[PDB]
Amino acid sequence: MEILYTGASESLHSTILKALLERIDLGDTFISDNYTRWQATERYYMMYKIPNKKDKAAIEKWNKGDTDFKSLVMPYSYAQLMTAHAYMVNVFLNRDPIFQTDSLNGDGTERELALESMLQYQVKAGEMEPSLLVWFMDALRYGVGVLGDYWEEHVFHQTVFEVKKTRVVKGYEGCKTFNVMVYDFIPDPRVALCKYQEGEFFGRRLDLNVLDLKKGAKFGKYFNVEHAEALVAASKEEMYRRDPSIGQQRSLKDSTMTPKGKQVGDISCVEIFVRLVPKDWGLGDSEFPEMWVFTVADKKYIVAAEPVNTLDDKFPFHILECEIDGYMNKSRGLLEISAPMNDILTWLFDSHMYNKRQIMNNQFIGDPSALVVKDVESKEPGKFIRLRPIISQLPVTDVTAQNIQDVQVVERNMQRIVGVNDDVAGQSSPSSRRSATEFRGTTSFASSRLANLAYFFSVTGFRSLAKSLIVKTQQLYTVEMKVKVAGDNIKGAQSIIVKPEDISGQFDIMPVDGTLPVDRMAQAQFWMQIMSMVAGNPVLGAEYRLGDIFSYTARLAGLKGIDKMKIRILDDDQILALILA
Amino acid sequence: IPNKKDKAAIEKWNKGDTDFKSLVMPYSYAQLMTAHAYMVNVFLNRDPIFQTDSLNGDGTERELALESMLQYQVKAGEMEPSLLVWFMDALRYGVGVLGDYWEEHVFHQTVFEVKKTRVVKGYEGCKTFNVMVYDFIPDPRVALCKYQEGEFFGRRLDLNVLDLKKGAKFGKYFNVEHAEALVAASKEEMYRRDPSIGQQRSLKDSTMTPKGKQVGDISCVEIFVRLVPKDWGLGDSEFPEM
Amino acid sequence: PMNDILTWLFDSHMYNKRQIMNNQFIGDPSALVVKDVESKEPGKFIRLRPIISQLPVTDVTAQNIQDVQVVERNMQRIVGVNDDVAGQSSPSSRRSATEFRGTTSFASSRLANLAYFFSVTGFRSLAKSLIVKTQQLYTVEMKVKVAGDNIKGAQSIIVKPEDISGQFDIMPVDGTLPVDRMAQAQFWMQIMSMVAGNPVLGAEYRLGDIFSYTARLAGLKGIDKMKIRILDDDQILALILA
Amino acid sequence: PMNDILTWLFDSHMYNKRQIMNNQFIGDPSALVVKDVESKEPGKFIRLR
Repeated sequence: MEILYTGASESLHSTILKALLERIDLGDTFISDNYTRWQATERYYMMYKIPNKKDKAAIEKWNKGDTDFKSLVMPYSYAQLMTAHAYMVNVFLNRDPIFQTDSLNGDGTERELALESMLQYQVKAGEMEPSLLVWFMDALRYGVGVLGDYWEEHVFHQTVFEVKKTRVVKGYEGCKTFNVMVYDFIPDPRVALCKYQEGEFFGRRLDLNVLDLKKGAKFGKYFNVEHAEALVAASKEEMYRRDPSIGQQRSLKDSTMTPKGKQVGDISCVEIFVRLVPKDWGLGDSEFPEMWVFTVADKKYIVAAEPVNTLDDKFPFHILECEIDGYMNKSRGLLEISAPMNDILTWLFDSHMYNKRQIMNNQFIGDPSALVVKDVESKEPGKFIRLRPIISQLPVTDVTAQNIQDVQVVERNMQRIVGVNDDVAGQSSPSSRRSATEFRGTTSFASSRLANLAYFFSVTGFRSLAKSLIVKTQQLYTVEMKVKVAGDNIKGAQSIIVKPEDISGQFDIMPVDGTLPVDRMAQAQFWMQIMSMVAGNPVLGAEYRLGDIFSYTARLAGLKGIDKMKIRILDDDQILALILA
Repeated sequence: IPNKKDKAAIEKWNKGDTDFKSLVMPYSYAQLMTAHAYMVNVFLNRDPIFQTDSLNGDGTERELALESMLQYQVKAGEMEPSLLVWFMDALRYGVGVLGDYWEEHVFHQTVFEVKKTRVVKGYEGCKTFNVMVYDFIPDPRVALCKYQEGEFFGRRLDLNVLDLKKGAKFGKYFNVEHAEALVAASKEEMYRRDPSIGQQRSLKDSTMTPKGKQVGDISCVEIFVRLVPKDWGLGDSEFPEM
Repeated sequence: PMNDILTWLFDSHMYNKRQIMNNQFIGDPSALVVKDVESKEPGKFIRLRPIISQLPVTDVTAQNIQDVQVVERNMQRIVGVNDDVAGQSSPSSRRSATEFRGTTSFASSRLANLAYFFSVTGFRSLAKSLIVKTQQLYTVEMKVKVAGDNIKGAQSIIVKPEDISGQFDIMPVDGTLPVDRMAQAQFWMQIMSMVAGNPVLGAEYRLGDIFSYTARLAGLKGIDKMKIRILDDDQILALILA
Repeated sequence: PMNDILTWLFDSHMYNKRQIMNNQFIGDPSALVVKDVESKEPGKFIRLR
């Protein structure tokens, strides 16, 4: 539907605008509540310390060529954040499938490969893993990770310039994920963040280039641009302090006068997904809840509003939390937990340098009445100063030389609170089994919380990303394009055609994480033994065909060419035709 | 609780100098989480969760089908986050509570080709909802060790007016009419000053919705009782009923 | 309480250290040239004889480490997470007289007993509720979907109405006593291998169904379709004869 | 009974450590400058012997 701004107090436009601004105002309360805490997290990451009084002079000494102390903070706490993130990367990101699946009934077993090939291509060509890296990191730094996905259809125009001709490139189509800032997303206050799905509305901020908006105007997904294009103005309110230069804000030195035309810049916008009853909202006739995606430009205009056609009811958004309480809480990140103990870690060191600063110097005590003076002030291999030994040496002792023992115990206590390398005895000898022999790899052990935390991440959000990814890639792709990308892996039609209700129900397939890895090498070996003994006792060879088994095993092992090595070598469009009915 | 010297320490920290802040040893806090990690590794870290065996052998053939059904249902029902919230509660409060129910998810959607509306079958399967420890109502007479032998079990919950009224057409709700206007209720036992931020929301903020309706939630209580219909008056029988 | 003793002990230590440990001097300023003492340079000669003295400071609470160790050991005694009263001895576990994962990551840590207790009290109840609900409320029209092809025949899926209530021919098991079907597949495989010889054994049983059942049990779940016939889908509902 | 001996001893030990162990000083305040003793800094010179 289309809504057109006109001045009327009563317009679908004015009423929808007022209601959506009321929703956004309610949502911003939760973000405003949590601002400061999150901000502090940043300061610790950067280990920013307020300079001391003694510090300025010291900096000056250096300029003049002299050496002195500068205040620092112990990075011991900073070490666990990054080591824990390195551990997380290995579990999920740096492995081959990255996203991998399994089927229960086995109807799915057939479709399993094609679907993994599609996911592999899509994740590899969508530049998803940089977004992923941030997601894991953000969650760890602050305590909440946010990631959202959307469908991308990239088409652009180009000139060959032979006789001044313009060509259209199809471009890339596939799911793309955009990482969300931790101060722009708007949750629903009433529901705890964890059960975000249940709530009425999820919002986030974004800015749209006027060039992109004009390009999308012809696409039919935008309207009221003819009047909204004149804004080219907005304001940003919540900014963190240490990380960016104030120059990050260019004082809105944005927009660059186009020759022979306007200027090109950006307009602030807010996305909101809502569940609604069209009648009440006035959009349509029906008495049942539905989900629609309105888009609000700044606080005055609406540019796009359309229904939702994807089958899954869930919002296309994914949240991770570090804490495991699971009820309403304020999530706590590792840095905030270790901050007090890090304070003790920093002090002590500091006190120790400062007392060593003030006390430790070689000096003498003596009465200058008797010594010759000129001579004491000289360095040579041997001199005889005159008169008896009146000079004395200063006895100086450092009381705080014992601080090492305190440093060790406080570091051990920080290990106790955070758990990165806490000692649990190393008797974790058995890998165990998941009972199928084809479902285990890289066992390790609990590693205390490190593994357990992982499990938490997997169930809470990674699965969601996948369920969303699999349902979207199984729904929106068309067979005319499904024959592409997934080539030569469609041995039969049953591996592609999916019933419209089947994908909604999620019946014959399910995604699995790398926490329980799937090792198809031993599966290939077991299949190979099965075929080897099926060769004998020709009743077994009468019940099954062998060539298809061999081809399936070869493809599963990763060869992916055997099908191409047959005498016949059928492929290409033959495959689209191959769909029977 | 902060010490008297802690105020001066925090003030000097605002000035930037270094001093002490009072803490507490997390040694006790360590065993809780390590024990929960062990619990997860034993129970919830393996995919099967539930395994099945038979004695007759008639159920031996049913074994594979039944385990496949349980595996699909537990994997698609998002049960394991509820399990994590469960074991932890037991180890935190000493009592863990978890309840299950049957879910039939159906929803409406618009294709918007010629303004058509389609109905999606959705997902059907068991789902478990975790219960907070100050909201569930047991039966005083019977100990929690054999709670199942008790008489009644209760717990609190809130229902969205959008959900309720929708379910009104489902036939499982009535008297929705007089009930709907109330959108205001109280919370008797909020927890520690520490976790929740005072009130995350000051009052039960419902959003004004134009054209003469209101969206929000209404407090509700669920109760399971065993009763004699002839005594209670609902019906004709002498034997107890659930 | 044991955690609290820890907090006092540590705290007293830091607090006493804060108050006293500092490098300071004692001396009579009548004789020393003041300007000189303040300055810091590699070599200085303050003037006159050594009147200055160093403060002797000793920390009495430097011995608190021994007390901290014993109180942590006592907390291990009370909670039992890594208590060594359990001691060291070889696992040697043959809990079940058959192929049921004998041996453990840990034979008993006294953590295990607790687990086992959680299993018996709540996890078996949850499994029973899940199995009875999923065996009752599902309809055959939908039971044919979800698990497909593992339903070899109607003997596998239909269940008498009273049979599910009585819980006769099936029972759930926990992962405390895991079930390892890999060795079961191997033992079945040996059984079939020797059944091949002595053709009376092959006269008493059929071999193809045994091979299919072993392959499905091993987790392949695709042999039903590898076969030449490849029957599936609706055929399965039809494959009923009430 | 043996548990009773196990409990005592510990208790006696904390209680005597409660009463005795604190860092304190002995001195005559007639000669010291007073204001100075009551301060913490990297280096100070209190006056007198």
